[PDB]
Amino acid sequence: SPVFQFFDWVLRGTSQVMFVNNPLSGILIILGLFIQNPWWAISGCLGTIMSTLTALILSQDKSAIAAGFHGYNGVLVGLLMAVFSDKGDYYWWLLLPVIIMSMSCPILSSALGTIFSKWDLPVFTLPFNITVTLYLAATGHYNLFFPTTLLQPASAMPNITWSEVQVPLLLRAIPVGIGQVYGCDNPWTGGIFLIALFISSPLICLHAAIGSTMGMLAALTIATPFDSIYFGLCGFNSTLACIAIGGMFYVITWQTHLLAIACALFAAYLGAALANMLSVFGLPPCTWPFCLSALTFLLLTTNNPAIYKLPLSKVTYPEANRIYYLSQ
Amino acid sequence: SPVFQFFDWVLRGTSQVMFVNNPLSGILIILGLFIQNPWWAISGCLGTIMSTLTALILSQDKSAIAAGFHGYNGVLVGLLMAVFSDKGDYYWWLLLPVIIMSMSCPILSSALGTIFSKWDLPVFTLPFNITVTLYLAATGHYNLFFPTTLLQPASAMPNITWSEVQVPLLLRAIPVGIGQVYGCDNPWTGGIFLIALFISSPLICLHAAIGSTMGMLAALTIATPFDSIYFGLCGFNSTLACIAIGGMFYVITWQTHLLAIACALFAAYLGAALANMLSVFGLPPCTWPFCLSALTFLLLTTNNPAIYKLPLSKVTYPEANRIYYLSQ
Amino acid sequence: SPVFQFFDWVLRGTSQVMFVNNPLSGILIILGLFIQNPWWAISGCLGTIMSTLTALILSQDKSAIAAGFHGYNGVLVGLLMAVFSDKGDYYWWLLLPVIIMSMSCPILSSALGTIFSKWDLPVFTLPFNITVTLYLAATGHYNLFFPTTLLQPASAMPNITWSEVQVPLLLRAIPVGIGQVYGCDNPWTGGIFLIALFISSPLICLHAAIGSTMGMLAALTIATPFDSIYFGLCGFNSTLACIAIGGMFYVITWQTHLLAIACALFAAYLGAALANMLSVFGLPPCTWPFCLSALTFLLLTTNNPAIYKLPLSKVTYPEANRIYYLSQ
Repeated sequence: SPVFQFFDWVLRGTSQVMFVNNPLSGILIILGLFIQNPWWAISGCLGTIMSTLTALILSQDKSAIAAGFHGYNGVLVGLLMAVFSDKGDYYWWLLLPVIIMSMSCPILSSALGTIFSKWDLPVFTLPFNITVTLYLAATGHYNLFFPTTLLQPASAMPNITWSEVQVPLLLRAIPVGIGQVYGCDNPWTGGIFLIALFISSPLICLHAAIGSTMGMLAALTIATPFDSIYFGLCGFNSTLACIAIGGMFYVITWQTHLLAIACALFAAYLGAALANMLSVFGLPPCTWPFCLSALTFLLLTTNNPAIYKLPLSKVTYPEANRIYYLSQ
Repeated sequence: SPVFQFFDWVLRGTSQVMFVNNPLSGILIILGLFIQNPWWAISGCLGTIMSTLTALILSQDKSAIAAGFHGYNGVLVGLLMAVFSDKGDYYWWLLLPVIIMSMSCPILSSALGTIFSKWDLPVFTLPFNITVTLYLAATGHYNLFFPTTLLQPASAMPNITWSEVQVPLLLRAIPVGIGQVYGCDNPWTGGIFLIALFISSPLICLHAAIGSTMGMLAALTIATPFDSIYFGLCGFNSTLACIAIGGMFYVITWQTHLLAIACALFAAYLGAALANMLSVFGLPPCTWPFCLSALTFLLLTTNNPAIYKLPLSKVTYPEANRIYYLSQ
Repeated sequence: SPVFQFFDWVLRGTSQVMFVNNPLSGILIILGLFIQNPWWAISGCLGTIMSTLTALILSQDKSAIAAGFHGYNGVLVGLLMAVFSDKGDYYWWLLLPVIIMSMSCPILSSALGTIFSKWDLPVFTLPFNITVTLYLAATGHYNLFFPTTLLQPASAMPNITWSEVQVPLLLRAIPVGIGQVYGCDNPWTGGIFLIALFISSPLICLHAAIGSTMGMLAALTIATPFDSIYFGLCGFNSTLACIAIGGMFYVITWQTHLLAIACALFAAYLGAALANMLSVFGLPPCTWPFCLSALTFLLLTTNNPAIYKLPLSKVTYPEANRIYYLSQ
């Protein structure tokens, strides 16, 4: 039936943000981001629905819509306009942009995939980055209709007291850093997202955990204030980068594992850089470090046979990737 | 004769900003932008002349110079350095940059057309965007020689009173929005530009009008202050985008018409975004939304046979485009 | 022996910033940038060593490592994090970023060279630009560990008194402008760099000198404060651009010489633009004008047989380039 098929597609899109396609994973992600905030859940689901509908009415590929490729850029757009909204919870007018902006996610996801299909790169999260970045710039904090939260560049040195670092909270920055991948800051939401990852592929779960760890460690190395680390804002780019490079696209080996750790570190440092830069505009580093770091590590060409990049046409969860590559 | 041929080329370049090649259209555009301000007219004509001369002395293609492709990026550069000049009218020293910057328009119009000819995209207005953006950044408002007008990021919520919206002025935002492509804010100038468009191809005129309408409507939807709408600053990117997508490059159908309306809306929202972003640097959104939106809609690939993208080698006014496509 | 071969590679990398491969040139550059500041010398040498080691352990091409292609992006990264460091000389902890950031130079130098090898363009200094730009954004002036110098956008008109211009200092802006490629402001360092260039190829030395001259002249034309000109900050992009376009990649003719002068002027104006832009973020224009201008002049396509672009696989010092081209 068309309705159940479409809802399967939107569930797969919800799960696809973290490289997993299973529908049960989508249900778990949706449940977690309902646990965090039901308003963000409604906005993100509306974004996914409208993005998939646009991909349908734009005659996009049906084998890519059915895999959630055209819906994972809508859930994030909805969620992150429900996050950066100063108007508070249940500002229903905000759903009107959530539709319109989501409708532009497929177009970008097509256009950039005509610039990137020549080098066989995925359009990781760039539709979301472009769309929500232009939304938050167009509206801004000083807007009558859809004001956004005020992000302001640092104007003084942080007062970091290293004797008060909460190591339990520092460890909990891992689940929340994975939770923050959807913009959710609730450790239960991060744990449910991690269960959703583990159900599909354990390698993705492990790489997300170590990506959060690398992000928090990088934030510690560059003297990031502890509140941002505890909140999980320093990890989600690293989690996604570690998932993407380590196993999903590169076949999983120890050399690819080290490359994924390096990509997580590069994505964390670039996340700090882009947070400090875009804070001048009042913008967040919404998955930009991920796109830049994952693309600069996928474009990497090495004479090492162990670092092998799979064709996008034959990419699946890392275990199936390695089985396919060993079968050749 | 070389002189009359060169003046025909500069007239075609003046007209080509709005996708029209006729020389009579160029004369009408020049007359309109003399009606607005003769100083801007002199600067823009100097820019066109110097850009075409540079394209001649750089051994550029003579079938593209003769079509005004190397002159439409000089008229805008001259006009928009005569617009963003705090020194006032008839500051003759300003002509010295107007030459130099214009001389860099062909080079970009070649260089970018080596990066874009692989995907068969036109270098829409990027020479102008890069050149005048680096000019206004290099000089800035605080410069002894060629100071520019002060564009400053918003620091408080607008005091918009919706009972005082002047619907006649809101409608007049369409002709002035069309005339603002060249920087002119005079409704008579916009009307003359619209006559110039209509003489060549009625579809371009209709798409420019509905592009201005979409720009003003988008500005209303995102609570843009009414002065900017009345001035026509919220439409010109939308007008150009609607001209480009709807008929000029995509063959004209109802699906392409809807896509052109969507591109106008996307260009308006991206224009607000880029105005809010570049205002930090003190820069205007000088045709950047057009380039980004038109390129992201031309790169769009759909399985719909009605949305057909013509090769650039066989692109002309939309009526001839459709006749050629139906003849196949 | 591996040790002497590796040190030869790092010397060639040190020299390769200015397009010269000789090891004696590398020794002279290192001596000059020890004369300027030994701390910057230590940081830059550490950057070169770590970048070459990373290129070795990433299975990069050994015919490119042996030519210093993977080391010239590390010397600059080390030098320019030792320059933009508010902590003062001999802050040994700064060596820890100098390693990590340098290790990311090869990856970019590979990734961008997969995007640019399709148009046969070199990755000029983009690894350095991206890496140090994200370092200086991530840390910034307000950082507890590795604070950077405060670059702040202009907030008032300069008080330039044209009767006090020191023409001897204005001329000395040429050697110091050449020496500022590596960050050194000492005229003796610039002279030693110029000797190092002249030993390898006189055309590179001449083009560097006239590039500094074009940079200082452009700075004079756009009313740049005299302190920046004397310091040599307005020339190094122009010197490098004149070296690259005039002889190194384009075969050396009078038309290519004029094109190199034009590229130096464009790089100087773009350097002012990018200094004014990136100063909002607190960032310097660290070789960005060079990459943008050299790439937009290499992508230039002309019907002039004298303006000929050599394949990167057969590029050497300009004299050998012309001999090869005449031999055909």
